[PDB]
Amino acid sequence: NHGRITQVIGAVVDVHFDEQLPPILNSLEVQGHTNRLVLEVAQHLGENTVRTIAMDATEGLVRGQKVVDTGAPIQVPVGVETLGRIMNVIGEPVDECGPVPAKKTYSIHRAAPLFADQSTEPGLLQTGIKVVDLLAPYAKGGKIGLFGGAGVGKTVLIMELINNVANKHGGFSVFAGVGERTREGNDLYHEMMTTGVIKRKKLEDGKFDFTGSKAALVYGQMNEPPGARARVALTALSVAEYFRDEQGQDVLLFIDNIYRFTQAGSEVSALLGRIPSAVGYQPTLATDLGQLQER
Amino acid sequence: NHGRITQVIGAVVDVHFDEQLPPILNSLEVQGHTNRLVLEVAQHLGENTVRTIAMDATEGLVRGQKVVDTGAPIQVPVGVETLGRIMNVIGEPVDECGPVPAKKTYSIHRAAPLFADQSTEPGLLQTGIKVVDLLAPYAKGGKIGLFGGAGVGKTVLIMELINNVANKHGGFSVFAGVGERTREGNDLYHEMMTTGVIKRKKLEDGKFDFTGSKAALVYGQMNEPPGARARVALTALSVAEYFRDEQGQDVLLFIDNIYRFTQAGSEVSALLGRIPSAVGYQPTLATDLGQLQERITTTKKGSITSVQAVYVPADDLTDPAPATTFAHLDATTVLSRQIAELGIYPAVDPLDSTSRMLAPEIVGQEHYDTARATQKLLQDYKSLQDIIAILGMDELSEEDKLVVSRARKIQRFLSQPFTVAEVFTGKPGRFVELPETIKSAQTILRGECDDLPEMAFYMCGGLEEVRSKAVKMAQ
Amino acid sequence: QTLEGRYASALFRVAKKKNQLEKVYGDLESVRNALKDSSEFRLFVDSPAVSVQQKLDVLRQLVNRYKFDPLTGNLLTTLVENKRLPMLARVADAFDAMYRKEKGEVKCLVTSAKPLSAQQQKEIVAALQNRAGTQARLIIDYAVSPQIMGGLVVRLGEQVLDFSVATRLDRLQSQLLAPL
Amino acid sequence: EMSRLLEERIAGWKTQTSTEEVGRVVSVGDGIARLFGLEGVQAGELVEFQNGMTGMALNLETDNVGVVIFGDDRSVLEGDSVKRTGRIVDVPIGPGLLGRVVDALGNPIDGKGPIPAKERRRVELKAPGIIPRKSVHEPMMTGLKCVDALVPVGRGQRELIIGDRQTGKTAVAVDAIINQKEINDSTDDESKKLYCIYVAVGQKRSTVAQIVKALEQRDAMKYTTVVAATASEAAPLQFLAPYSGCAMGEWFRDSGRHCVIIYDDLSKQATAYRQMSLLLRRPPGREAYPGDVFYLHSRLLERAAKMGDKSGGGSLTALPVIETQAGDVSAYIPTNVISITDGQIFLETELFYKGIRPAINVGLSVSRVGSAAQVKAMKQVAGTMKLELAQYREVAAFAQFGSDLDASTRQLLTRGTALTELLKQRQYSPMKNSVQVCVLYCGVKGYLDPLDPKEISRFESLFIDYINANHQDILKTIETEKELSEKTEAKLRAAVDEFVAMNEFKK
Amino acid sequence: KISPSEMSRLLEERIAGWKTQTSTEEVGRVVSVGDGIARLFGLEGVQAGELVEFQNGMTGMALNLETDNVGVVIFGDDRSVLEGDSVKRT
Amino acid sequence: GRIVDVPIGPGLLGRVVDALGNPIDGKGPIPAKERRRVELKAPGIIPRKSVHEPMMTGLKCVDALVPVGRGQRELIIGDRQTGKTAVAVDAIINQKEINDSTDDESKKLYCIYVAVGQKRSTVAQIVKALEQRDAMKYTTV
Repeated sequence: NHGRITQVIGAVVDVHFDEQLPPILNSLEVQGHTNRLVLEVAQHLGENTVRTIAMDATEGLVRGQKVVDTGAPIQVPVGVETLGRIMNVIGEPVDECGPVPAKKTYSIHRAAPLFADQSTEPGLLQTGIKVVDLLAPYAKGGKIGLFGGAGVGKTVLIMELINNVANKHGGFSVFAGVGERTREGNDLYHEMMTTGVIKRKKLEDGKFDFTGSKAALVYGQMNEPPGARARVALTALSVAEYFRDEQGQDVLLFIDNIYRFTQAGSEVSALLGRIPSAVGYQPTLATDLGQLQER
Repeated sequence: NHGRITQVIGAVVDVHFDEQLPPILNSLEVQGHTNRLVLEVAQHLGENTVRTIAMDATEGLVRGQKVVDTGAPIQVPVGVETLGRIMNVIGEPVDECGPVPAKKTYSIHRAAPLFADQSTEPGLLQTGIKVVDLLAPYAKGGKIGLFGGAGVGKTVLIMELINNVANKHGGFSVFAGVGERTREGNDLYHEMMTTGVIKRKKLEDGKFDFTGSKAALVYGQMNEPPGARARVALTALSVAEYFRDEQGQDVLLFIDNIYRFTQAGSEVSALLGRIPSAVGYQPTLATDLGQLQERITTTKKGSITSVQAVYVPADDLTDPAPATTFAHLDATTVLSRQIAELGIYPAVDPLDSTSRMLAPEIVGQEHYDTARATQKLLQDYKSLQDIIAILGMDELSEEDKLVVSRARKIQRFLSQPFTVAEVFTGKPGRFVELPETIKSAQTILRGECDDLPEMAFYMCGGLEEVRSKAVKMAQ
Repeated sequence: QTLEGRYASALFRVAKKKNQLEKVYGDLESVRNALKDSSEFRLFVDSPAVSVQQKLDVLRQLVNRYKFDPLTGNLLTTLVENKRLPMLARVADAFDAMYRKEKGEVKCLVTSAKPLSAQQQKEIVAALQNRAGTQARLIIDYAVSPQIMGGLVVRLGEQVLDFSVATRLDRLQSQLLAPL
Repeated sequence: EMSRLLEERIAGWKTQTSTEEVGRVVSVGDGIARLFGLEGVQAGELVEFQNGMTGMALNLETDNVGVVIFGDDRSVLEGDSVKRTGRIVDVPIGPGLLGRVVDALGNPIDGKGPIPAKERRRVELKAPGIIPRKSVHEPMMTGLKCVDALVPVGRGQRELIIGDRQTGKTAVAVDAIINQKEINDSTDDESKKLYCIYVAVGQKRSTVAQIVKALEQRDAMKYTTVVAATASEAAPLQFLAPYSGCAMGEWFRDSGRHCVIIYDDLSKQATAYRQMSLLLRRPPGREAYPGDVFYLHSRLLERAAKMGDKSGGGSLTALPVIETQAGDVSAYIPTNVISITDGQIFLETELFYKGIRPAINVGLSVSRVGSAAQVKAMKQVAGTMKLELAQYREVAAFAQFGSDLDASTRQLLTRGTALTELLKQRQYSPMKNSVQVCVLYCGVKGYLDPLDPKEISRFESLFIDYINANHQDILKTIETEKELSEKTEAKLRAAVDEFVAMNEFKK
Repeated sequence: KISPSEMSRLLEERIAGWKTQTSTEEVGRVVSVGDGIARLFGLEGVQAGELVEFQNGMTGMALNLETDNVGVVIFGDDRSVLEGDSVKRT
Repeated sequence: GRIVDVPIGPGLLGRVVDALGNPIDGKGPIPAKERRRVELKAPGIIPRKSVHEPMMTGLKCVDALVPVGRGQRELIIGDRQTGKTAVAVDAIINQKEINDSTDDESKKLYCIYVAVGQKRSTVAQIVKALEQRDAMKYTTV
């Protein structure tokens, strides 16, 4: 489809189509300026008009500017080529090493596993750490809270968990940075390249050869607007569901903070005009956390 | 007059009349419906449009259904035939015993009695309960309030007051249930049929003969819409106003969870299009209550004694609903959870409790002085709670230790096992007269019971029981 | 004042200025009668399944296929551009109720049952000497609450002369229940 | 008059006239939809969209119609056509749901086939009244010692399981479900059999799968059905699922059968109602909850009832569950439900971290029904147990001075500690009523005071096996008479003496 | 509730068939003023975050583009601006 | 055309009236000829003077430690059932001796009791307490 912008209110873009409106959560690409802008539908309003949340900044936009409908939600690439790479919410790389030459793409909004396709037998996860395997045993398909900042050895705990799960369980891993500091992301990337979690070997022509690595990265930077930081964890979650479903592996998924996920959801709801709940949080809090965590 | 439904929103119905409109508060009957759906007009909106509140569920209504105006507000029957009988808000009996063969019907909505037609004569009630007989005497022909949260013993206190007053009353009585449990409603019905307050007799031809009954019943419970919860107290008040206006008799009126009368308005005004107040309540939170309370008043014709149970959400007594309700009462009894957690029942806070019939010009000076000394003692004990919690009783002096001892003793002595609690307590009931309570309080304050223990005052009534229990505990 | 009031005032003004009054005058009656008789033009106006282009096309076809001025066509195009087509009937009522006004008013009027040509003549001539508006095209109606005495509304809003039996009766009663 | 013009130009005008049974979407968002048309639609009516999605006709405005979508807002587009099903929101009932997990609307998810259909009882029906109702006069065997003794649950009751997270609520529920197996298999008479319904609201799907697996393991799905509305599911389905379970139980209530529904999360239902209200722009209140939350919960809980002799005699209990935050029961939702229920079963994190499991406190837990929901054999023992535990709770403030205190106080402390260690139980290990009576008789007759606390576990186990090996006649006599006569009491004392003789313990 | 296009000076043109929409995307007319905010009709083509200039030399930033109007924040007081003034894009 | 107004005079003394001057005692109409507008402009800075005369409240702690003058605006703030109305009723009752022992209207103190939100039972009790002490010939309600 092809539509036109009718008004712009910060990160809230209202778009008009002539026929065959796009569904909600679908992606729209703006045409007529650099810094490729993607808009995720969120609400229908009538008069063949829809409302969309922008993944990037809206400065320099014009009413009547043309918009294309991709016909499906934000589609992230998946594969073993995403190992060792970094990716943003729209799947693009921000590591300055080339495009992701993947043979597949998955939507970030996927239905959770049904009641039948679910394992009733719980089982631990053999990490290789003594205090962990003794007093706080992990589990497969589990969700582990990690209360701790810096000065404690958290990044090293992360890298050790990644390396041991890759060695023993043969499963890859993913790290999602939900509104993280950019210097912290750079430090983590360099620590991975040092510790061998990432293998960025130069080639003769000038390309890179990301050989057998142990972690993909998905960063929604703090400078990014609300709408990305809320749809980043879904990107990383689809990247992990690819390994789970097809390759048949037991993978990990590290999340730098879930409170910034909640902040972003609350912001997006305030922009869209939803009445906030008790302490300012959105009224779709438990629902969104469940849409995320039940996968 | 015929009208059409144009719009439906939950417990609200927008109707359109062609020729002539109905006034406000008028009743409308929906025809194309299974049950007898009744709508009470509340507002006018223009375009010959009317807004109404439904006394039953709106599931099944259609934009286009037909509605008939009755020309008058809701009409409830009155007489001695309502006695010994249950009646919902629209007067329809749900006792499964036949129709109500009453001659006259009164409107649910009536203007309050004027200023000149009032008589504030000070009387007292014999409740048999020590705490209220001593520190919060109940006023014959006045309003009484039982404020409390959930699980503090309002229903039990009302049942005890029923047992100790209505059976020993002689006149008539009424009970309204506004969003209370049907279980306890059936329990009250069966206890009344047991105790003779309701005298049902089955004739050979299937008819019934309630002659001899001394209590009416009005029940709009939790299984009802807000429109059927915000109009039940008015029905009960009409039923009592018939008695205390024409028959001239003195009546009692027990009401359970009047708070629902506001809760319904809270779950209705949003649909009626009104702006919310602080905590979502209405701007009419005071007038909608005063128009109900001012109908309750002793006059030159008869008298209504009233006993209202007032919920307190989240244990917050600063809520607008109880804050407004406090201004309309002649006697008060505020129950607390901190005292119920100590196993004391009734969990009455004698400091938040108060009354207007405590002055020495009504009760004697010995009663007044005993009550004020007990209040002083309990306040002096409350003033040491912090230092006792942090440091301990050892830091205190000897006068303060004596005060703490007597305060704990009189706390445990102000506890009574009721008869209706025998089902979950086992211990038999203890009616207590006023002079025995006063003598016991005088002795405990003087110091004629410091030798006894502290757990000897728990659930004993008078002092002879306390001394017998101390004797038996000495072994 | 209101939206339809604004559009009606604009149309009244412009038709008093440039084109004519009688053309648009006849147009408003024909449009209202088509709305109230066809029973599908109303749904065509209210339904949102109809695209703006189909709406404008059908409106221009009605323009060509009927006696129609450009001012009313621009009015309809404006109401479509601003999503105010459902306000057609309302606009027509406002244009008939200040107004439709230089030449001759249309008024509502009620009886009990069929009156006679004689008292009909008397009614119209009395209302004409009262109005002093040389053109009056009225309505007849039957509502029997006002028993038989002739109540009506000469359509300008602030004159509903309630010459009735039951109304005068009730007003008098409520007056003479006064104290002393 | 002019319809030829519209038929010629619009090219399909004649079909869009009948707006009484077919409508068109206008707006979508936040689980709400607006339709133009459907003038003959009933309020609360079920509505079917284009792509199989369904909804409830909630609000009937003057022109538009406001609809709630039982699903996600991606299978519904502006422009989609909408039909009438012609019936109020309804769900299937009867035999056929037993042993079946289903969604809020009776649609199965475990992948075993479709479900048969009765006339599809409605969902938001009205509760019964006062005359057909009846007082509670028979028990509901839960299989827990502390519950069956001190906090008895009746047949026709509404008792609340309230406590902070990770305290053993679902464990109590599943034990109550599992204990009915022997009673149902041993009877073959639906007047005495007890079915069940388990409603999951906002619960983790893996947890629901594990529960279903443990029930299929222990053969506890012949007489249970499950209604799942999990966190991934939309908010309307969590709002419904309790009402769907209650509609499924009304068949047992009205057919003379007996049942028990377990809403494992009502706070999530209230959260979803708050969500739907705030997305419908309704005015918030205390903790942002609207005023229709009391009505919301009471509509659901007032259906639990014991029908009378002339209404068949059936019953429907109810065990609603609530999670608290730091044990606060002075909040809004706990107090709203305590003002609706007929009891309270409290659970603490202190006793659950210490080791007492089930962590059922006894001073805060109450029950209005009480002894009327017990048998005489269990009355005669649980009375003494409750009294002794009250004494122990009273005199436990000065337990460190037990040497300084009299022998009476030390005896009270010993008996209370023995009883407290006797009320403990394992997970997925209920107990029969006769066995409970025997064990509590052993406890309240001083046979455990000298015995060490830690031994009381194996003591109990051995004793149970003993009375399941030799004294089956005693067990059947107790289950039949429902009374501890002097003869059975003497037999039991003889058996206890023979056990203490034949067995060695630390003391 | 009325739109700036629905005021009773433009509809006298639209009803009269006037098609003087040759007023470019650069120029607009003030509709409302207050508290450092202005609301314009026109400038279909102005960018968000763009500067605009009033009759009296002052300037402002266009922030809230809307379907019927444009919201502008002023770099100064409101005494200079009055309804009916003209605004041009820089 | 009338702005909302109320009657004034000595005809109100001894009488009980609603917000608009309509009596509710049930004994006769209000004999007053001059009316006054409800909402008015307060007097300015020039037509005023300092407070120098006392207002005998009848109590001891008030009259000693928290004195009250003629021309003051003093708040009585507290909780429910603390003795708020009683202070005012004692202030009203203390004036009957001061008024009986004179015929100088410049020295007599008249009183007005505005009861907002109260119940008619309470207002009747207050009127009864004042009539029992002859403290209504210089008050109105």
